[PDB]
Amino acid sequence: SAVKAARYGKDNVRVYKVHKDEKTGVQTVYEMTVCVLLEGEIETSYTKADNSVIVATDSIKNTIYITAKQNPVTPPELFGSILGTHFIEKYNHIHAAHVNIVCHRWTRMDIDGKPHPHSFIRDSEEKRNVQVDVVEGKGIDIKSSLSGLTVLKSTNSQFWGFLRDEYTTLKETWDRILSTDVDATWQWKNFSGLQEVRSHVPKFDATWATAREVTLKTFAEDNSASVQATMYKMAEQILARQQLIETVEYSLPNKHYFEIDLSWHKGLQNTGKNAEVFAPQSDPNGLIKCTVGRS
Amino acid sequence: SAVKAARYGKDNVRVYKVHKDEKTGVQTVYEMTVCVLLEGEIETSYTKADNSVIVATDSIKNTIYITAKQNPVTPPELFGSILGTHFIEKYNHIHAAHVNIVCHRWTRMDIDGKPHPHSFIRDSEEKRNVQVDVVEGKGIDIKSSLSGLTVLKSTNSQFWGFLRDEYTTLKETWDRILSTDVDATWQWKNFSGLQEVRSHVPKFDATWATAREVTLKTFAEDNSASVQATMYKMAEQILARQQLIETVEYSLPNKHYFEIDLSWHKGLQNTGKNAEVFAPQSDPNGLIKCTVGRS
Amino acid sequence: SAVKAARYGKDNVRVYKVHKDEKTGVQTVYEMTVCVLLEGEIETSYTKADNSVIVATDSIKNTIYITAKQNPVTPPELFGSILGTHFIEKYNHIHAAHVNIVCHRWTRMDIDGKPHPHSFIRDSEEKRNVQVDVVEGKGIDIKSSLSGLTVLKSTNSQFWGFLRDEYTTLKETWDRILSTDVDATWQWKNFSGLQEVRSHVPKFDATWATAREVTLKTFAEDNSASVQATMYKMAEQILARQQLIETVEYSLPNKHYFEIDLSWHKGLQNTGKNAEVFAPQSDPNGLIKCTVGRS
Amino acid sequence: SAVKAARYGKDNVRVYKVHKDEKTGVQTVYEMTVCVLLEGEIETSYTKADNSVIVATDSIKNTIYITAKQNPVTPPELFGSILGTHFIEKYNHIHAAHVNIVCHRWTRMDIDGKPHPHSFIRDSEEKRNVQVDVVEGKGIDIKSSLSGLTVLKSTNSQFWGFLRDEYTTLKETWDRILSTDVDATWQWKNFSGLQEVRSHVPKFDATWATAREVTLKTFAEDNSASVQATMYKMAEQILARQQLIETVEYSLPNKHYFEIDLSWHKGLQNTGKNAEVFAPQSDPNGLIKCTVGRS
Ligand SMILES: O=c1[nH]c(=O)c2nc(O)[nH]c2[nH]1
Ligand SMILES: O=c1[nH]c(=O)c2nc(O)[nH]c2[nH]1
Ligand SMILES: O=c1[nH]c(=O)c2nc(O)[nH]c2[nH]1
Ligand SMILES: O=c1[nH]c(=O)c2nc(O)[nH]c2[nH]1
Ligand SMILES: [Cl-]
Ligand SMILES: [Cl-]
Ligand SMILES: [Cl-]
Ligand SMILES: [Cl-]
Ligand code: NA
Ligand code: NA
Ligand code: NA
Ligand code: NA
Repeated sequence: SAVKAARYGKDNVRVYKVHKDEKTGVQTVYEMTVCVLLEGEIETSYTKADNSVIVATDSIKNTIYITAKQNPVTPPELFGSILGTHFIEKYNHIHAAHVNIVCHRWTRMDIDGKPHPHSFIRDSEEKRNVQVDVVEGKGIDIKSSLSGLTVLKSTNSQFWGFLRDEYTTLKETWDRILSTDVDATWQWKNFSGLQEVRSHVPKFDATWATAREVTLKTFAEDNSASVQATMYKMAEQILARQQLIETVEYSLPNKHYFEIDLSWHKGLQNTGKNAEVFAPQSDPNGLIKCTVGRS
Repeated sequence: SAVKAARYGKDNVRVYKVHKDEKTGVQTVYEMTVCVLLEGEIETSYTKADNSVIVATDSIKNTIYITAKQNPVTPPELFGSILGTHFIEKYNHIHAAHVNIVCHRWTRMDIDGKPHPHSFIRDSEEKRNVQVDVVEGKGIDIKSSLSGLTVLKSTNSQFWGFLRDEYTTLKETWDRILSTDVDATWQWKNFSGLQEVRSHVPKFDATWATAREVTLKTFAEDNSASVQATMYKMAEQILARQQLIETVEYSLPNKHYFEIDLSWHKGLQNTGKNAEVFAPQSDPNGLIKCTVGRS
Repeated sequence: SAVKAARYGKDNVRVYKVHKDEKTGVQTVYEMTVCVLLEGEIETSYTKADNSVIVATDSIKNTIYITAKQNPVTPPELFGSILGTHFIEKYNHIHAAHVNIVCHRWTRMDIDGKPHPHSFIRDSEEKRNVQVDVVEGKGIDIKSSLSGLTVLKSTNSQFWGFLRDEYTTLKETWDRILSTDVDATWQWKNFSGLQEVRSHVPKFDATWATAREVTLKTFAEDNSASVQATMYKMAEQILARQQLIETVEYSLPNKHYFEIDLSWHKGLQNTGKNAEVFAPQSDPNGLIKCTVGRS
Repeated sequence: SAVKAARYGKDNVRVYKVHKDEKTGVQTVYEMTVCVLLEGEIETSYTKADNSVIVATDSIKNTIYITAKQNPVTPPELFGSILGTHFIEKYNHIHAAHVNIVCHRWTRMDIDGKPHPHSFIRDSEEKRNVQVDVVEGKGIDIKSSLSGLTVLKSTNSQFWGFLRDEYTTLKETWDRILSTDVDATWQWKNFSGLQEVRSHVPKFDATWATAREVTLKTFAEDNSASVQATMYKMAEQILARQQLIETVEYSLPNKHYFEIDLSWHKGLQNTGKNAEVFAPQSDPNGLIKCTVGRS
């Protein structure tokens, strides 16, 4: 036998950083969870008990903290690029660094209508993430995403005209609930290295904001023919608004809310136009995916 | 042997309800998870296989839906009181109904600075809950709460002057991070029945808002001597602002953020006044509780 | 206002301990999660910022480790009693210690039909727990439990003869699936102190084993009239087999498995006597409870 | 823009099936969670609101139940192959079906030393899984796995000789705890279709058993130089014992257990050879991966 692929590192590294403005007293906090996995000429650690090729995962952890101390942690695309570049430059035999960052929300509190200088709220479990793959000789590949954005619309979703055969029981509808947890990813053009990533830094926060805004507005305003049709509209708009993105991918569950027929009880009418009370279904769920690129 | 206590019912009943304003087109959604457990002259179901005394848990589920269809589901204190009253009135042999409701957030979306008529976001996993105990001949006992309100302040928390002995390693501090998940409960005066609950309906949303506002403002503004001292201030203010509450209870974890000494690496200074990068600790956690009443 | 109740301490303290037999080489591992909350003359920490009365929660954590180092961690009833006694004896002003222990399974592996001296498997998420309340002047109150014991029987469960009215849709059945997650608690006679707890040490593991065995055998063998009737049989047997228990409490979800009518598809018969494929329901669930004592 | 990739279907479909032997009375249960995602000439559902190409996800759900009713659900490699083949054969325009199955444990209970005919226990959260990709014109690709197999050894793990530089603080060790959650995958040779899968049916359960046995024995017996070295030994043995496997992949967290220095308290010795009480660390964790193939 032989090693065909290998990577190793430290996962689930929780990191907080604070910035304190001396002049104003305003503090700003950042919290993330980081994973770094390395690849390179490491196969002998597996095949021959050769630990000399292993940068210890404990040392990878230390390096995450040190890097956070000495560099910006925002935008996460930048932090991940700095961190991954460090490993492939520092260690001759390490040839790729795969950096995943989950950013947690700490939104500044408003108290009596004024932003508070040092108090924050987790206003959502929605995350902003990056996957940064730094590959020696092949630049930096970045996938940015938002996930855990949970939404519901109570009308202006439809689903009719689907295939009907002997496996089909679903009734056509022209008015249903639609609820999902949005997972949206935008894949950047390959960057040649850290200098190029740094040259585009403002685009990272701007493109996250665009993706989020397009997602919410399109969800809210599209009289949806299907999850498929609505998500495609989101992707096409994001591509039209950032030329440095190559593809946009959505993965959307259809979190079903079922009508409840109560007519067996005193003729109570709770279906169709009279539907008021529904049963949210925990499982199963539709799962709809697509990757959209440029024509 | 003999039955000393018994209760039974249906848990984890997910319920959605929509209201549609015909004139304006504005829709409003409510989602909760409901548990109803009944007590009464039911011991023979346990001791003699006497199912005649059992209102089936499936029927309890049906009744939750029917009640939601025919009554307001908001405020949850009211819905729970209506629901619990139903069981003790409908069934001679059922003498108590214990209703727990967890309310999930569906906050109306703003799109282009305008509230959208039928689109919503789960803007937090924070919950609003009630426990409503309807006991035949003994009125209605209501505990209202908020939970899962996750906050962090980056300074203006202290902890010094605690007991120091041979088990103590903790260093005194005059400047630390404080983060918690707030669980706050206000216990209402006993209500004589449904009429009295209904007579106080506006106070339920108003008192939830007061509790939340006091919690956030006190957290943000108190230069905290301890979790103990800060939570007491919250409780005393809530009692002062709603005379129909008898007690306020807080349960607060101290979700620790530890400094990271990096001085072993090139003399990097990251402790005390120089602390920027911290290690959030998943466990263990302090857990601080108190119940405050009127003197 | 005034403090009506208060307790505080450290939660979620993970603890592992190993025993190494020098002669045989056999190692044995224990892992638990511990919570200790203290009560006493501590109100001024809440009302006056008086930290002098606070045994720091960090120190409580240290004390858990130290106590585990110097004493047996098994049975958990004993460890919790030692730990709680320490706090009320060491600190004049601390008058109660509430110790919760969750014990995690590390079952010795068999390799090639032989017990391995130092390798273990988590063979279940089933837990063994204790709640030990040590109250100065009032002895030691112990509740022992097993939880997370997940079982299913595919027949020999029935449910008929329940109340039927205008809220009832459930069909009577003489053959259904029954599945639950067992949470069973046995409450010991008050012990006067540590000496008395120690005098009964062998009874703790023996009574846990009895409770588990009775639960499994009764579940498997009872042609169940209801969850109520079956759980009562379990409780009565446990009381009959340990005189030092005062009560036994069960809390059992009825984790429903629904038939699926497939007759709309080519007349396929999958209900009643022909039921083969079922839909496990995540929610809602029946929840059935009782506390049984001696007549 | 244009669709570059798309798939859709139903996730989180819970399925139970019972087999009842009429002669013996012995019943046997199977429970799984199924996901089916389809690909094909479906792009117009995304780009033109063309639902005519959509086999409804509700219909996919129905089809899972129907298929389970009319075919074996074990081994999961077979069920997934039957299910995926159905979709690509039934629907001209569907060209791939991706079937994921998670199998849940229901192990027959022993009562008084005898296997019970219809009572079962969830004896572990360990799962057995398959990913079956049925691609029209390109056969059936199967990845089998076990996951959630949680183990610990208390000695006979080492880690020394790793790279040491200015980022390194980790001390070399010749005796540490090693604990992990095993995720192991074996990738089968491409099968030409259902007939070929069926021809190898006994190999599926046999190879799962081999993988599990090799994992446990190697974990228990290897005086481990690193997670890397130990996992490689497991993979090489599995490849040597099933020629129809092409690769074996492991993904192993290193779930750290840290020593606790207690020497600050009365000189208590709890490190090195005296280490008895440890602090299990929830995060971060090492994460070690490799894919092994034939030389
Ligand atoms: O938007 C939807 N897309 C689908 O593919 C689908 N299939 C259903 O059964 N419902 C659905 N709703
Ligand atoms: O606010 C705090 N209260 C406490 O009781 C405590 N104990 C610590 O170790 N830290 C603490 N911080
Ligand atoms: O064992 C059962 N006990 C109950 O109280 C019950 N109620 C149902 O609807 N099903 C039930 N099954
Ligand atoms: O088995 C191990 N492999 C590693 O790569 C590693 N790195 C550490 O810091 N510890 C480790 N233990
Ligand atoms: Cl769907
Ligand atoms: Cl604390
Ligand atoms: Cl039930
Ligand atoms: Cl590691
Ligand atoms: Na390199
Ligand atoms: Na009554
Ligand atoms: Na005392
Ligand atoms: Na096809």
